[PDB]
Amino acid sequence: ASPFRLASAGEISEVQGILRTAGLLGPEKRIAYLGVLDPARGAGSEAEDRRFRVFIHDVSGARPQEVTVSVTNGTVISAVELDTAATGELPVLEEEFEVVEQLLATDERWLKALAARNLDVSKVRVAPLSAGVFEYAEERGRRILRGLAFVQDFPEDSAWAHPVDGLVAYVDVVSKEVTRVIDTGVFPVPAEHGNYTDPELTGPLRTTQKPISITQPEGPSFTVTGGNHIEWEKWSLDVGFDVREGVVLHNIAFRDGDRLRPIINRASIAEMVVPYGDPSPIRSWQNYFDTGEYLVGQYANSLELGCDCLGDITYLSPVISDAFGNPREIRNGICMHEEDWGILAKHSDLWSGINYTRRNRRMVISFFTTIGNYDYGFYWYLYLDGTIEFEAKATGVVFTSAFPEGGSDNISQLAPGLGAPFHQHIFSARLDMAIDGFTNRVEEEDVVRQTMGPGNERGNAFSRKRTVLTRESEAVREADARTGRTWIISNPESKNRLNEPVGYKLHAHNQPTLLADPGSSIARRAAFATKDLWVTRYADDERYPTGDFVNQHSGGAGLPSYIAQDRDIDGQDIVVWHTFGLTHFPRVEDWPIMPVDTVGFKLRPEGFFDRSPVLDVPAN
Amino acid sequence: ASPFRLASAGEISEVQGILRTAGLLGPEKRIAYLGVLDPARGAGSEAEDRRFRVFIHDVSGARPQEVTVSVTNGTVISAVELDTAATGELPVLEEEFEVVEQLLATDERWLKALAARNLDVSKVRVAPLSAGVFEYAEERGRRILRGLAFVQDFPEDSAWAHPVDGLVAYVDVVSKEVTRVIDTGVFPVPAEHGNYTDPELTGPLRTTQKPISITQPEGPSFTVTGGNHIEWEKWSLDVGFDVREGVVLHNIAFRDGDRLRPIINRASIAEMVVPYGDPSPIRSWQNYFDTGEYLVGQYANSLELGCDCLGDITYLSPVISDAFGNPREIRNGICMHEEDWGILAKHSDLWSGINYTRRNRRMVISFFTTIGNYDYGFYWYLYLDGTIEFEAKATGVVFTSAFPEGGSDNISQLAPGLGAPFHQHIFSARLDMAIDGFTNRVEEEDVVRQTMGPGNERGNAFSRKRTVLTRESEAVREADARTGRTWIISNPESKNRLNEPVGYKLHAHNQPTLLADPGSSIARRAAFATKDLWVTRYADDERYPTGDFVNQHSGGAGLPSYIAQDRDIDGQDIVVWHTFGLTHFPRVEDWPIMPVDTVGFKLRPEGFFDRSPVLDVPAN
Ligand SMILES: [Cu+2]
Ligand SMILES: [Cu+2]
Ligand code: NA
Repeated sequence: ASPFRLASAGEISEVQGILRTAGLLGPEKRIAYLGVLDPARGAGSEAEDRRFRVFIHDVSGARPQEVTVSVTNGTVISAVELDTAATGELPVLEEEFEVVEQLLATDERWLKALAARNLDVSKVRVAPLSAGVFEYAEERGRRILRGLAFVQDFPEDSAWAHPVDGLVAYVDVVSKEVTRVIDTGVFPVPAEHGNYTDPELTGPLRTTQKPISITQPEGPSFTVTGGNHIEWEKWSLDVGFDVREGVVLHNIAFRDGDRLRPIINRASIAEMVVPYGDPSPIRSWQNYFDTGEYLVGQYANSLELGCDCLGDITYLSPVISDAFGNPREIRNGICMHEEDWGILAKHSDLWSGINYTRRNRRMVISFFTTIGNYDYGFYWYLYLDGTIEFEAKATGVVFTSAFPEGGSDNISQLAPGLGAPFHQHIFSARLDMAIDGFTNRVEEEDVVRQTMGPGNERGNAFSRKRTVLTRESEAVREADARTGRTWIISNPESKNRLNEPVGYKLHAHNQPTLLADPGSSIARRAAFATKDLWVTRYADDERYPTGDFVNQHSGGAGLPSYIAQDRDIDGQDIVVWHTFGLTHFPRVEDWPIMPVDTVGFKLRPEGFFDRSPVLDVPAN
Repeated sequence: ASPFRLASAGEISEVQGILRTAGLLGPEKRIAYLGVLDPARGAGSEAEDRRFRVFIHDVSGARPQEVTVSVTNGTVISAVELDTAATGELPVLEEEFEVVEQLLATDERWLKALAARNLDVSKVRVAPLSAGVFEYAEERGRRILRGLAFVQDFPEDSAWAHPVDGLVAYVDVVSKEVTRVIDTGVFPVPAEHGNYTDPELTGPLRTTQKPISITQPEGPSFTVTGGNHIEWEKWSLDVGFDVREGVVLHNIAFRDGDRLRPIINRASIAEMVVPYGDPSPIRSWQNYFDTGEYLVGQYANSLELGCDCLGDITYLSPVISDAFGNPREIRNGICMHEEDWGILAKHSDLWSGINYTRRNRRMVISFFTTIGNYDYGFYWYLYLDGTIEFEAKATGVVFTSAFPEGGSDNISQLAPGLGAPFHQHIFSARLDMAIDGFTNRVEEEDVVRQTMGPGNERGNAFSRKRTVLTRESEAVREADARTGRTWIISNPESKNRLNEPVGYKLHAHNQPTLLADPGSSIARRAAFATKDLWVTRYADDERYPTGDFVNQHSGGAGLPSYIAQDRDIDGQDIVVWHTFGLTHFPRVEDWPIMPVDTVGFKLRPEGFFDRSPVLDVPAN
């Protein structure tokens, strides 16, 4: 019944049938993206119209189309032809990955480059990577992938251990032609294997780890109704899934007495970019927009009980479309469970004689995706005390290169002759805020130091200052760890019992933002990543910080063009966009497979409640 | 056997007997501090000499003494008379705390102040707080406590809800004299109760929480030998306990194949200061040095199974001295357990077809202390991948005041008429480093941005730079979150297989440091707290960043005096001192009892190993 329910296999089948009968899904067509549209703004929305947005690619070279269909009425609502030289190319298709290696294997220039290195072409894997926009005028309007080569010594070998440096190729995946093959010189192919399951490398496995058993003998404390509606320890929310963004949280609300109080209307990771900082022409174009270009939801892992998710686990199995419109289930793609989280509150009072201890816990909603060599876990946490937290976990295998003789200022050495270029992993969280309703505002809070003098004779005083962000042109903010800078989202029309606006405080990790030169292509295409915080006025079509079609878009789409409207955000329906990321100088310990590193952010109540909201937690 | 074993009840009894026999522990003497001395630098050394350091107070006014005793040989090694007006007073005795409320209850100035407020003296509790050093000349060379008053309506009432603002008294606890009573005016005593176990405030307790069962059917994976030596998943260490510092970690080392490789010789929280930022004369002197003035180990809680520590727990019960030299056991004062810690490493490889997942775990060593209204948990974590982490958890009841009718820039309102002054909680971690041995150096590492141009034509390159700190005068460093600043401790004489020096990287949280004006009393006494990182050359007597005698001591001791020696620290026996803290602007949700907030730091290997150290972790 809920408009926020996960797409079903039947809905996707009906979308396929509607497109085919409309003539929009012939044999040269591919679905590059399909997803359900959220309901438009309207608190009296009663008639359910479930609609899907579809991007349709054409493998024969015709212009692609953006289509909106209504599965409820069985109709096409609109179909627009796209001019990709203007507004960007469609996301990369899974079937285009294989094309790159196959086309190169018959190209005379590629084979000559391999022959000079004495590499058997049957052992050379090609990583198919997004192209970006650089100096090559012939690429405008064409779907290009760029290929970098790795040697696989045998079928189970880790090819990442054996990069073929000094060589790159560009491929038109529609006309199926190799546009350029660039050979800048011969580098030795690193010879050590990186096979982390080979006993010769691992040594004898440890026998010292004893089991940890985590069970819930009465079942979990949360309930799941309607397929994806969660109720847990006064929290209420809907868990969505979109093939582009992955797990999306809707309608995050907290039951305060007899009142269901909204907090966040929609929470998602709306983009993530991985820019590389190696100036070699072999790699200086390399920037992954994992969300915008590749679609992180379509590569979600099936998560195995006891290994990926430990404890009393409830799974969701989202359904997505394949390239032809057939439904495909991601079995066990989302894990949900509660976890003990240590002490919540504790005090032993001398005067009253009362000793008080309570334990904390958190609800975990997670999924894991694999894009080539990297694997990312996305974790949303709800805590008893009203805190909301997001954490990204980065693991997998680092992207490699040769390590040049003489060293490098932009590449780490991991093994003899094996390098790992410096890079970042930068995320954008899109938080469509709804603190006690939709009339919200953002304040920047800095610590204020005070000078010793009159009214501060001992020089001990300090204070804080809050600055209201009233218009989009002033709502592009930077972190300042030194002044303890945070941002508060409040509702100026909803007061707590002390007559103060209710609010939530955003605590950032204050990691470095995008390091590339401001005049670079990546800085223009990933402009969101240059600043820590953006606030926009809500609009239906402003979904991603990089725009709708990120692949080979020349730049400026998304947040810089939204902000340019300079709209009122002082007590309005607003969206907070938080940039946060990891700067990765690879270390020897990251090889041959990388231990998890993490980054994230959290939101804590700030006068949202009239007192601590966990006074009714029992002792157990 | 082990020179790092915990003090035994027998050793403490023997110290008492030795001091008695020497004429140093008659009826008028009190032990203010007693602790074991670490072995001096030198392998083997004096076969076994257990030495104890004792601070002896005299309740008749005679000068106190510092005494060193050898329990092994039954001898006093040295005894020196202290000039406390010069070098500082001894730590506060537990028995002096009770004196303050009793003396004030018979002082006619105090009674007049309470009668003016219509308060019954039998219901007024006095918080006895350390005095610091301010403008009062009569306090030099005397042991002073200052008292702030709270009303307790009935014996089980939380007095913190009812501060009596506008009133403070100073007490000489040796001569039993009230020196000053300062009354700046009547404030209403806030009337709402703060009794977090009263059903009228909590409402009905939740029935929704289902049990989480954490068990270890085969027992834990660590072994405890010699009372306090831990071996766990390649880690080796000794867990010490000192009445001033609390839990101290010794000889942290990692078994890498056939070699036991040192990492940290001694790790402790060597000071903690809590400065208040309210310029009211009633509170502008308020600064707690919980470690140096109060001794946090003395107030460690007994931790109860299932509430404080959950899972398969191994306890230590350290022994301390009371004020007469009798041994006192802190039953179950230290918890030790291992915890699941999610995914360690994960990759699903398209080309090889191998899917790989491993789980992480950590070893936890913790204790909890209660000082008046505040309770602090101290947590040390060891991870499978070589990471070492410290976390402090702050909870308890916030210190209160009246909330002035015209508002305040330095106090938060928590309830009608009830305020909570702004303050910080700042920690100093002392890390006596031993990365692969004692020849170490510290490098500061910053991200380096590069401009677009020749050799960086696409403007994507970025780099890093390392600066060796070669002498103490240049080793006082500040955080810079914007440039991703970290510090690496390396050993230039011990290289990994790539011929790079082995190292560990310190990751700070980059929270604000001390906010007080640099000319204030607290900035001089807590000078360590004004900078994020200090490095000194190791010396036996440089134990605490504030010096040996913090109570009522002006500046002149501690870290600024140590670094003035400008010693060589480039490949030497060095000590890292890291400042980190929380800046607390109390929120309504912190009342009537505060949910845990946290701060800490971590150290991760940086080319210490020749590849990932967790390749031999099994799948289970
Ligand atoms: Cu990385
Ligand atoms: Cu606090
Ligand atoms: Na050292």
